[PDB]
Amino acid sequence: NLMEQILSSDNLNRAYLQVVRNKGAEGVDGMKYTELKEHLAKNGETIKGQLRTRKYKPQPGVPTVTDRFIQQAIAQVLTPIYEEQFHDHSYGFRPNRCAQQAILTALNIMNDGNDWIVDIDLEKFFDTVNHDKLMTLIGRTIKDGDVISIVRKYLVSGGNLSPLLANIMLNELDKEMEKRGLNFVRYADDCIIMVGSEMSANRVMRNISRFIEEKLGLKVNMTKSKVDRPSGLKYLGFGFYFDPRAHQFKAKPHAKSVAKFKKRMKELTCRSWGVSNSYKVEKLNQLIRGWINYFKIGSMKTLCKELDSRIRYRLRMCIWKQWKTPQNQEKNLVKLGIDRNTARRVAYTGKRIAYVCNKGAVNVAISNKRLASFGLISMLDYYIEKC
RNA sequence: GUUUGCGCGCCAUGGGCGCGCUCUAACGGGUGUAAGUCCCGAACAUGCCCAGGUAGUGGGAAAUGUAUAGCCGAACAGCAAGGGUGUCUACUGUGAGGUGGAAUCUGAAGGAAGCUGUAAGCGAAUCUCUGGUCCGACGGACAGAAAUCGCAUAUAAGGCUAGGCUUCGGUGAUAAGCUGGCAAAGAACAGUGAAGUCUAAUAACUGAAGCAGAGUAAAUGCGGCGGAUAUAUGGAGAGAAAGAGCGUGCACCUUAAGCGUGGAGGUCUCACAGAGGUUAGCCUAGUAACAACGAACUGUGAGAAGUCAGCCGAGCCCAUAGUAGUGAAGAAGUCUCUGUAAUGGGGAUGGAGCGAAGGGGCGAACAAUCAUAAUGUCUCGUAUUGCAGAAAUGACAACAUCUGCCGUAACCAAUCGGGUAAAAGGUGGUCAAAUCAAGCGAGACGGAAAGGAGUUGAUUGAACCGCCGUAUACGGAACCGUACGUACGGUGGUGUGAGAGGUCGGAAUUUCUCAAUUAAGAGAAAUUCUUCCUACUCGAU
Ligand SMILES: [Mg+2]
Ligand SMILES: [Mg+2]
Ligand SMILES: [Mg+2]
Ligand SMILES: [Mg+2]
Ligand SMILES: [Mg+2]
Ligand SMILES: [Mg+2]
Ligand SMILES: [Mg+2]
Ligand SMILES: [Mg+2]
Ligand SMILES: [Mg+2]
Ligand SMILES: [Mg+2]
Ligand SMILES: [Mg+2]
Ligand SMILES: [Mg+2]
Ligand SMILES: [Mg+2]
Ligand SMILES: [N+]
Repeated sequence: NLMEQILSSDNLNRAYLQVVRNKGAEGVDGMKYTELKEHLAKNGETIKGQLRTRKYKPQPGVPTVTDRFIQQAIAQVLTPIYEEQFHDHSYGFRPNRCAQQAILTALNIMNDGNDWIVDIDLEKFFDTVNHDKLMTLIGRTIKDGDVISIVRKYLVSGGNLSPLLANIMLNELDKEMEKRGLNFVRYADDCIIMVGSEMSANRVMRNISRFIEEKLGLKVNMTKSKVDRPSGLKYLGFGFYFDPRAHQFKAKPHAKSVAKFKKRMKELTCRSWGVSNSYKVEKLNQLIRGWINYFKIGSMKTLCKELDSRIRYRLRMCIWKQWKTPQNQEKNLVKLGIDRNTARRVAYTGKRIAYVCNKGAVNVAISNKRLASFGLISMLDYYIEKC
């Protein structure tokens, strides 16, 4: 009787609105989402009748758009009550639960202080999930067989049902962990399992690997699942370092994240690019606001300030490259506020001279007040304003 | 749309080939028939070293200058004919315009074959060895192409820039080159420096190799192989060898800003003749051109400024023009040798031709895009088959599970020797199934319709980045350039920059009309896009 809760007008138009805010790729059908609106406006009774009578035949590298609308409706009807069923320490794919408070909870329980962290990974998770056991757990939760029927025929056949199915299969494991009394966090697929003793770390490793391999039907790789120290194993782009005050085990962005940050930065502000530097300033601003809104809790202030110095040196180097003509280089430099002959010698020197750019009168030619007049915000200020 | 950039002609102050004299190693001597060629000698000044934080004397090792006849002139200065101004001004014309000046800018990398004077540099047949460099196209180095070989090469080789760290911390001089954190190349300065050769002398006083990174790219790097090498490339050895200036000759050969001349096509001005409307009187423009508003259009005649940028483009068309030119020192054409990738070059006949400039058109071709007898399957039966739920009873109290301990160590933290399934230990019986069983299915079996594995039309190809070869020049030998330097022949890449004016064409949309003024339908003025045009204004080469 729950497909009779599915096929209700507010649920359908909310699912439709969510799919058109997704703006997903069309793919094999190649069918555009406003025409998805038109096609559902002409096929609503047909699709709803097929849902009632279970003769729907959905078909997939990119899913079909009407199938995406059906996914969104199924997820919208299935997340409530399940959220009460799901473990409260599982922070994936729900409203009001993200990875940042997952790392915050992890910080709380390493303030409790479990030593060796078991990074449990499950390679090819959708391959290891059995359809029958997942449907069995769904049938144990919801008794009406029509939704079980459509989810089953869909599973034999981004996606908005894969979060719920992953959360179901992981949440049974989370309930078993709470049955053990063990402490652990997981976002979506990656599990950090926290234990204070290396012998107990290997014991919990063996227990969990055997429990995953037989009862759940899933498989855990022996590559990622090493019982290692927190400084050597990362969780969602975050590394953990030791505050040398004994009470905290503090967080930082893992160096691969900052490597990606630096790489995208340097590939965005190449001074051989032909685009105006206001556009590059705005793109830089987009990346920094996203990067703070993700990595707020983990500290890299001693690293991000060196990166700030790199930011302003790179901007001054880019502006010097974009001026590109020695005569107007001299003219713009003397407009900047330096004397004529120093501008002359610097302008004839201006070919190459990366060394004069990183330190010299070139670095004084564009300063912090001038780049604040340009309008780009610093990383440190976006820290001190952020909660 | 980047000062110049077109055709034809003349002229070397350019080069070559013959001739003539004369000069040549500081100054001097030898040597030998013969020295410009081979040998020998002095002084001063500089570099380098004795300073040992210094620096004036005082001395020494290589090297260099004074010091070949002579060359060539800096990214050096001064001059400078010319060229520009969208800057002022005097004159001249009815007018398009012309001319002369003041204020400047330029006077360049391709002919005032610009002038004068410098710094630095150079500076002698040929042979041999060697270092360095450059080249053997372009194309991230494929394809294509006449156009080396093998690897490597972008989340980035390899070259650099500044630090951390492992190990060692008097000999020099010379001097092509290499690098100074990257498009490429050059100058200057700085720091190093290959092959060798020469030298390894004298008494003092007042930092280099290797390992990991962090940076740093408009891409090449490394190793052969062939070749080139007069910025007279760095040197080493043979070599009684040739170099330099000046004059001069040729039926010798060339030059983009010099000199003379030629300008189509298209734009503008003016006076005549025909239309036009203004009220026999006026005007015939303004808008960059196109379109449009418009009376504002057209054949004449008189002029004026004026060209000249490969990009798909053979050839035909217009006009200067079959003219300027060129051609009897000898044209077109024919015949016979010959080269290249292609363009080309001789020779013999032959006895009059041959034959320009810029701008628009049309346009073949080339290129791109677009047109041109199984499986299988839907529907019932038929019993299996995939996972869950309490478990009479049977077997076993042995399996799941959370908690990191030993000592030793002067106090363990292998922080010292064990052990990571080290110990002490909590919690929960653990299961094979009599038994039955929602829901979703998934397969498997028959009966049930059939079916089965070359060519041409059209549209676009705006503009650019180059590269190679012969010829011809310059900055700066190579390299990098000078519009790809330019001409001709070869050859790959990128693909439609802004603003403004149009075309407001086509569609959506604001407003109207139509389909009944009803569709998310169609159309008309115009908003956006799109299509197309425009150097008109900017930007790019
Ligand atoms: Mg070449
Ligand atoms: Mg080359
Ligand atoms: Mg190349
Ligand atoms: Mg490397
Ligand atoms: Mg020499
Ligand atoms: Mg004239
Ligand atoms: Mg073209
Ligand atoms: Mg063309
Ligand atoms: Mg030169
Ligand atoms: Mg070259
Ligand atoms: Mg070149
Ligand atoms: Mg070039
Ligand atoms: Mg160019
Ligand atoms: N030009």
